[PDB]
Amino acid sequence: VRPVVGEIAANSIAAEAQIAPGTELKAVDGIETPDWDAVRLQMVDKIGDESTTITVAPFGSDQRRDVKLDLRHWAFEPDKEDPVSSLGIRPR
Ligand code: NI
Repeated sequence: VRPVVGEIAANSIAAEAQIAPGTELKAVDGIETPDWDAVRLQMVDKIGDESTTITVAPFGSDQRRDVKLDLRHWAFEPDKEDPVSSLGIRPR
């Protein structure tokens, strides 16, 4: 169930934030995200914002990292597109 990254598009907003395949997204701006729909819901709420901070769990790591996404070049159409894709992420 948990939101675990499978691939990361080169040069994407996630690639620049150093998010790596097999990383799990634990929170978006301190709001826990137990699944991908919860990630999607939080990201939609960042429309218009310059940045958001994600807390991630690298693969098989116990360490948790806060990573800042730069959203100043971000656009997606919320009726037609998956926000998770628009960040460079392919779910596992
Ligand atoms: Ni805002």
